[PDB]
Amino acid sequence: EGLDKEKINKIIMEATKGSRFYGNELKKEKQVNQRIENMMQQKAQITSQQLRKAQLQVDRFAMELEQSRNLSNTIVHIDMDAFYAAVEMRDNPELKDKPIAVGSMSMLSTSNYHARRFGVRAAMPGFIAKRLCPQLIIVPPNFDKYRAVSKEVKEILADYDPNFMAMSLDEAYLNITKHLEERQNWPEDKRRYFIKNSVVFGTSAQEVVKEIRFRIEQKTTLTASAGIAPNTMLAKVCSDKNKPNGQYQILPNRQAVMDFIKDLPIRKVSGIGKVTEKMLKALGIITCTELYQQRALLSLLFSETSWHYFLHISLGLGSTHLTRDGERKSMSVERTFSEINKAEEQYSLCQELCSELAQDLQKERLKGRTVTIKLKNVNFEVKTRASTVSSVVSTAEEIFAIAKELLKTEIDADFPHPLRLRLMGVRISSFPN
DNA sequence: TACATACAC
DNA sequence: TATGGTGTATGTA
Ligand SMILES: Nc1ccn([C@H]2C[C@H](O)[C@@H](COP(=O)(O)NP(=O)(O)OP(=O)(O)O)O2)c(=O)n1
Ligand SMILES: [Mg+2]
Ligand SMILES: [Mg+2]
Ligand SMILES: [Mg+2]
Repeated sequence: EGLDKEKINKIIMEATKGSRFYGNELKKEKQVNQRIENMMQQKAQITSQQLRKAQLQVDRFAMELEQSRNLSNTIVHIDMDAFYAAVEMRDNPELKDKPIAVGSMSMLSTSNYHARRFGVRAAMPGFIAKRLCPQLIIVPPNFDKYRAVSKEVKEILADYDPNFMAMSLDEAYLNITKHLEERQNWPEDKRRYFIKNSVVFGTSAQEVVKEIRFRIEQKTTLTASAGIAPNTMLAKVCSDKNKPNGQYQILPNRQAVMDFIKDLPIRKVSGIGKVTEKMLKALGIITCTELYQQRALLSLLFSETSWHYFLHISLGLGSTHLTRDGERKSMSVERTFSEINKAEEQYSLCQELCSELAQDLQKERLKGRTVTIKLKNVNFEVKTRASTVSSVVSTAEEIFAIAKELLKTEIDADFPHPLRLRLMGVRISSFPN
């Protein structure tokens, strides 16, 4: 079963239009459309002489990148399929051959592929999703299970790269280069696994990943998809290609890299989001070769780091070694609620959040100098207000002391109107080096 | 240092 | 009735 690609957007708009949420989404779209219009004003003021001057600067840098292109590493991205929903499907048979999503009626974490055919997706509210699919089954989340399932897969992955990078519970990057070296001359004993009556996997990168996905399915009863490529950026993209329950390899030769990139929409790259797509689209840029073609223009319209990034993407480049993410930069907590307008209640809720945050800091023995409150009113508009201090702070009292005054300032500023808020949050940052 | 925006899960 | 939460990067002032 399923729905129509056009029936869907009609039901969403019909369900969402008029809400305070939609009002804020319009306010954001206008703010983006204006930011596009400003970029187009600059494109008109760009001279053919400037374009030539930049083109010569870009290609000089592009040659520096191209000559340092590293194809000697083998990078695997593993990504669980419909992760949360797959777990709930695994442990309740009644949800076999049925559309489901994990979450509440207010919000969904994810949805299984059956339900995806109706247009129900991650980050969608349940009440909207039920309009799209009345038979939809919303099952409450069990994060503790998901963490436990994750732990099972992370244990398998550690055989192939002990320094693998877990991006989240369902997701990881592996550098299997060093494993492939050792494995080249392994006996069938060291790469044989029994079915839950046994099987052997080859010496190749494709085979190594078939073993990983198999061992995962055997240990957890859940499928994963995987991507294989000479860098992280490519690997991530490939893992999505034959999803669910499939692989893809970009072989480690320059030509194959380029063939894959040629007509690849830039959205699919990790870091190109909804906005960057819409901005670049207005410059006629959709695919990665179009992104290469316009590289000069981009070096005049965007900041150094952004066009440097776009160039890496346009040449099929990316990170080839996994850096153990070291010290953290911020710790935070925030919560949504039904409207709170009484000041005394807002101080109480601030104090609560500061306590929870101090508790989380205690766990990692951390102290910081910057305390930042986050306030979101009933029309979904967001303010952050910060304050940095000489001496590091950490206790619930110390953090609350600072956040109290920031919140006071904001209540005082709108006076005599009360703050009609729907979410508050507190963040700490500026830990010592 | 302060604030907003964009992005990822 | 209803649109969640944590963390990093970065552009600007
Ligand atoms: N916005 C989001 C995105 C994901 N998640 C959770 C639910 C997902 O199952 C899990 C992993 O994210 P994900 O890999 O992007 N999606 P999911 O594994 O469900 O489907 P696939 O597209 O990978 O098959 O994080 C969330 O709670 N909020
Ligand atoms: Mg996934
Ligand atoms: Mg994921
Ligand atoms: Mg993207």
